[PDB]
Amino acid sequence: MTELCPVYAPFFGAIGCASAIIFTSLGAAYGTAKSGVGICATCVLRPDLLFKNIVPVIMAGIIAIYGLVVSVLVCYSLGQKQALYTGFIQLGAGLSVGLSGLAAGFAIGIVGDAGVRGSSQQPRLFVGMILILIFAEVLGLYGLIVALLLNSRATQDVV
Amino acid sequence: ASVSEGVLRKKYTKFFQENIKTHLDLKQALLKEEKPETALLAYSLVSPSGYRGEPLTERKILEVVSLLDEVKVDGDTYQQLKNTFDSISKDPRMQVSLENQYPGKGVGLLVATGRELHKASVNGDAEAYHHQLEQISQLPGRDQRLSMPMQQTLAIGHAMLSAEGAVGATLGMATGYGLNNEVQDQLKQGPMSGVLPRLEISNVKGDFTFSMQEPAAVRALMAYLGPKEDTSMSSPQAPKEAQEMEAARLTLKQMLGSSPNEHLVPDVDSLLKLSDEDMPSQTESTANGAFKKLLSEDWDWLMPAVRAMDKGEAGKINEKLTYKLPLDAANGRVYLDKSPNLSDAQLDALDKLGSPSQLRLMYLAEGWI
Amino acid sequence: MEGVYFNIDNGFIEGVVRGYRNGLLSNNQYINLTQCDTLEDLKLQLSSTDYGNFLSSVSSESLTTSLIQEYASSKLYHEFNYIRDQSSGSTRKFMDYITYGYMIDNVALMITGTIHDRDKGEILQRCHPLGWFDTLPTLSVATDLESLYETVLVDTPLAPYFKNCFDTAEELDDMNIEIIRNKLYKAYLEDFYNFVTEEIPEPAKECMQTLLGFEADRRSINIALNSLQSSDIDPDLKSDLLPNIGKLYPLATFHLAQAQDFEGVRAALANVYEYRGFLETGNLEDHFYQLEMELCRDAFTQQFAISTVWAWMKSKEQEVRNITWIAECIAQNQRERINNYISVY
Repeated sequence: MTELCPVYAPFFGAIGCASAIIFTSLGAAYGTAKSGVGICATCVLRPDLLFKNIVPVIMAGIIAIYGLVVSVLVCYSLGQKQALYTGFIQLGAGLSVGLSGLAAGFAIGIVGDAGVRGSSQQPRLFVGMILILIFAEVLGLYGLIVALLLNSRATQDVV
Repeated sequence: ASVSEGVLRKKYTKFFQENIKTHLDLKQALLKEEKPETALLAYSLVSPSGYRGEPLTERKILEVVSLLDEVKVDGDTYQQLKNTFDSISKDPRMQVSLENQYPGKGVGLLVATGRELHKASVNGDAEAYHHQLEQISQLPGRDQRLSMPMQQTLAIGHAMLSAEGAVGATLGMATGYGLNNEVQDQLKQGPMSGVLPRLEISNVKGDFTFSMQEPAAVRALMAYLGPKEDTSMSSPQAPKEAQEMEAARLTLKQMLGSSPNEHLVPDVDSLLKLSDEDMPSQTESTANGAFKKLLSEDWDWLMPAVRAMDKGEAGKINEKLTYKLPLDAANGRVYLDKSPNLSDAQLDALDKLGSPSQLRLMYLAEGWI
Repeated sequence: MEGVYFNIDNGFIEGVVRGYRNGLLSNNQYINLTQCDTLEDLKLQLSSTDYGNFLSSVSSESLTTSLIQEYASSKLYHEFNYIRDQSSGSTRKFMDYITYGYMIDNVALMITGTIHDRDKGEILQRCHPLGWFDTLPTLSVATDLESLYETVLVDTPLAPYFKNCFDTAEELDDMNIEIIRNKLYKAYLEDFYNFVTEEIPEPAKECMQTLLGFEADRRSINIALNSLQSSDIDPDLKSDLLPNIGKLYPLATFHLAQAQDFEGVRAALANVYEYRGFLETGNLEDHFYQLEMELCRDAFTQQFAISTVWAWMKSKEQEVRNITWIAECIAQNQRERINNYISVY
């Protein structure tokens, strides 16, 4: 327990590991629940567009894998005698992917239910739905890029 | 107007009032009236094996089934049923039908729960298939005497298997009798099913007797009525004992509604498929796929399609089953229409079949096609 | 409690409407009106009440039974418009929701009168001046519904209530317009119940919930008793005309949607305690008017509540029905059933 490596330093990395998988699961949960209401209300009428309409739920399920691959990399850099700088970096890497995935999941849910309700009246709207959902999907990938760029600097030149 | 039933147990309340708990002198207390040509006939359901090695000599069901057979209004249809059944219990083709449907006479928690929920869902769909099959025989031209109790037995067995699967999955998930008895007596209420004769069997093994209110005997009876008659067994050139059993088999198969040249072999096996002689005629498999597409997409598209198909209107099916439902989209409610998208190659095949035989629709609801 | 924040913007309104309540005719004043010989005697006897000097500047010989209820209604409607001009916030929304139910009746009356080829000016009279909405006389064109909603009804406040109404695409007869009216009134009663539940405070909340429940129950019973007549309606097509609120909803509206004869309606109301004394009677609407007046009298005991604005408005409209019934018997010498007015105050 030095001044640059205290004992409360794994607190920040431990709640940065938890905050990555928590806030991507809430985003994926809203993006699955909001979208799955509009799928179950639309495949009553059109039962053969069911596998076509499943694609916003798959897009929401990718967001939780981003938080999973951030949480398993922060966890392998945790230690008892680590620095505070490492704990700050692991907080930043958790919160970036967590809140970016939360916002991306809100967007994917709200776009996806309206898209599957509108694509079953006009079949030429299903490609526009995928085009909007790709723009909503990359908002979590930016937080994944930031979380992977922070974690690369957690133990570079750290004493 | 083929059959009618009642469920009030207070009209003939003399034979069920006191403790009449013995088949001995049960026919002696059965006269009790001006019943002479209508008293010994009702006893004939329990006369062969109702005393000769009988447990308890009665029960609550076995005596209530005898006085719900009021036959005072007319006694011709059930007399022909008593002559037709038990004249069919002589051939070995009925004997092997009562052997295939009878015996000799961690992650594993997820796997077991998956087995139980599969049992629940599969035995729950077939109950609905049979509930929309007892309103097909409500239509004019059908029968309600042999069809109605035969497919009110199978729905009860499927409801029991569905409840058994759900109780098993719940008892397995919450850990890793009184609940199955609570669903058993509950399905014993409501309407009252008509009687069918008893089908006693006396072969070299012994004197067996099945019930026809149990689903195994019902499920073993319709497999017997499946195949068409061959070049033998109906000609007047081997007239040994065939004009009393094959005539009875054909009058039951026609009483269902099946033609004498329809094959209808069961297909549930792990073996190789129906080879070529029991394989359908390529305008039947297309029609069977059309019926399976009608069952799989709505809970009310089989009875109006059969009603239209009996009128010869089987090309107008796409525009008589269409109906509109609302969809609250992002631009207001739109009222789209659900319709059965039958292709033309399966819309003319339903013109090849004139009327659906009830025996085909009961293999459809049980899963044998 | 409720009196702490009520009088910040509704105390003047409360006092004025309680003073309006105090001018309701009691039982002795209807007896004095019943004893009148001619119609000028009715004018003198009404001059000693809070109507006083409202049939001034008419005549002694231009006095007619129609003119008496025209002026006695115009007084009521000017009083309602005076109260609504002094309101703001939530009370203004409450009174606009009172107005929408008369707007629906004006819509149905105008659409029905357009079909029978009659004058637009005679449908614009006898057309209840409280639910007006300036673009109303434009409904005398283009006799199908899709050319009505897409031109003039989207701007009205009745526009959210046309959701369950687009299952036809043809012209309109007397049956289709009544189906449209029943569907609009269903959506209106459900939306106004939902406004009362989320936004009105408590002693007025429960009063307006039981008053709107009574209105929904009466609509349900009259739709059930006007559908067993010479028509043929699918029972799931009739459950779309019965409102989803009230004390006979979750069980008895299932049975009223399937009643095939008059004994199917008596069997459905036999389970509800406040009813089933109604279908063996003289008149059937004289039970509903009596029970509505006993409900409106009970709403005047709650002191810090805007349900009073409802309870006055339905009581005074009963009063204008009573005077007309006396004036139809004095002008026609039909004193045999003259004491069949409905008086609770």
